[PDB]
Amino acid sequence: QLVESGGGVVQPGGSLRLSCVASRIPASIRTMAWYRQTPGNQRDWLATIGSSGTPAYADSVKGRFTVSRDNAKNTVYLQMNSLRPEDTALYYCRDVNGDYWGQGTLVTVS
Amino acid sequence: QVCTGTDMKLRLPASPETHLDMQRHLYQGQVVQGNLELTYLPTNASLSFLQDIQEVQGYVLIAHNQVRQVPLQRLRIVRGTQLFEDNYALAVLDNGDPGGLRELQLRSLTEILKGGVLIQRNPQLCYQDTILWKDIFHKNNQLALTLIDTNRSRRCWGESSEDCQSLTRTVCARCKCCHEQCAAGCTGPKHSDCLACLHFNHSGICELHCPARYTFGASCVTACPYNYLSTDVGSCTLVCVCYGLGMEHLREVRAVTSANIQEFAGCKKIFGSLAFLPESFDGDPASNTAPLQPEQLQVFETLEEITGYLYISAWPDSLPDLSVFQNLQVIRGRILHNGAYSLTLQGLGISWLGLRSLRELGSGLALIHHNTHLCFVHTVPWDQLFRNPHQALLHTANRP
Repeated sequence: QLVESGGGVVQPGGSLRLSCVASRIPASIRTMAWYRQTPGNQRDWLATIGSSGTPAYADSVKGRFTVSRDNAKNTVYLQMNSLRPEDTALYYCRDVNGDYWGQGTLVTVS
Repeated sequence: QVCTGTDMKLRLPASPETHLDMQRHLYQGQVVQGNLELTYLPTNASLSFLQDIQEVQGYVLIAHNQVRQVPLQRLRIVRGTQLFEDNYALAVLDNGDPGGLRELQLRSLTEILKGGVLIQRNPQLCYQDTILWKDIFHKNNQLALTLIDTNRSRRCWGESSEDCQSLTRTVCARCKCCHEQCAAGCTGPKHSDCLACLHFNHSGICELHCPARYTFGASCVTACPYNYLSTDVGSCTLVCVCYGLGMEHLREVRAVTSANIQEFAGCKKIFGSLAFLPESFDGDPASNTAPLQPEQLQVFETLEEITGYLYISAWPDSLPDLSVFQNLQVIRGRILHNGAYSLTLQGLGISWLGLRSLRELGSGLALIHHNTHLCFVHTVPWDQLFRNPHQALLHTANRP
C-alpha cells in the first residue's frame, strides 16, 4: 500500500516534488520506481531508485527530474523542474521488489 | 506454427515498457498451446503479429485494453482446456476507462469446446449482444456461462459487411454435414477437408486417436518438440529426487523461505521452480520463520539443472552477484513465471550476474530490469542460450 502526495496544478516553468510513503515499514528499503501515465498511453517509465540509492532516469526526463529517498521516513521523492504543459499526466510509484503499485497523483501544468 | 500462451490474469505487467515487445516475441507467425491474454495495451499499439493465429488451447482473455480493435481475424477455435475463473473460455473485461475496445472482430471464431463467454464493464464495446453464442459452443460441453453487459456509450461481429456470422451448429455436430472428427466447420464431406480437427490432426487427417506416431496437443506429430518429454504411452508431455516449488509437495508455496531451504541441500536437479521474494529474507512475525541468510544460500551451489523458472525479486545486499548459481547449466522453462518468463531479476542491485555455467534456456523469455547497479547484461551470449525463435531478452531500467 503506497500513497503519493505532492501533485496538483502548477504554472509552466515551475517545479513540483511528489512523495511516496509506504504504509508498512519493510525490513529492507527495497526498490521504488516512478512512472507516468498520459491518458490513452501505457504508463511510461520515468526513474528508478534502489536500496543503496543509485538512481536510473529515462532518456526523456534525465537532467530535469531528480529522484531521492529518506530511509528515516521510508519516503521516495521525485523532484520535478522546469515543468512543461506536456508534462501533465498521472504519476505513480511502484515497489519493484513486490510489484506493489501506487494509486497516482495527477499533476497539471497550466 | 505452434506457440505457447501466458498466465497473468488482470495483473499489471511485470514491465509496462516491454509488454508489447513481450507479446510480439510470443505470437509472431498459428496454434497457441495455452491462454491468449492481451491486457494493458496502448491505444496506438500495432497488433499485426496476431493476424495468423488459428487456435487457442486454453482461454482468450482481453481485458483492461485501450486499443481500437484486436485483429484476431482467423482465430478458429478456442478449446477451453483451462478456464478463466473456471467458468469462462473467453473473457472481455473493462476495456477502456470508467478509448477502449470497439469491436470483437473474431470473424472466424466457430467453436468453443469447453467454457463460456464473459463480457462486462466495456465502456464502448458494441455488437457484443447481436452475436449468437449457442451456435458456437460445442454440443458435448454446453457449459455456456454467458454474462454479457449491454451498456455502451457509442448478427455480426462488426459494422462491416465482411463480419458476417456463419451459423454452423444450428443450421451432425457441424455442417455448412461435416465428418465426426471435424471441430470448426468444413468445406466438404470427407475427413481431410475440415479446417479444425476435433480430436487429432494426423498430417491434415482428422482422427479420433493417433495411430499407435506421437500425440502432442491436438496433432499426431512424428516426434515430440525439443523441450517435451516423450512417454511410453506415446504422449509428448512436460512431466513424467528433489522437487521445486509447485511440484507434488510445494504446489502452494510461493517462495524459497527458510522453512523449505534444507530440502534442497546436495541436490543436482530440481524438478520445479525457484522463486525468491522479498519475504524470503525477512520472516513474517506471525510465524517463527527466521530470515534467510546469505550463508544459507550455499545449498544451491550443487544445482545443475532446474526444470522450472528462476525468479529473483529480492537478494541480500551483501551479495554482489548470483555466484551461488555458478553451477546451474540449463533452465528448462517447462514452468514459467506468469507463464512467459524463465529467468527474471528485478530490483536486485547486483553489480554483475555471475551465471558462468548457464548455457541454455529451453523456453520462455528473460526479464532483467530495474537492476540499477547491474552491468554485464549485453556481454552475455543470449542468442546461445535460447532454443526457439520466440525467446528474447527484455531489459530496462538497468545501469547505463
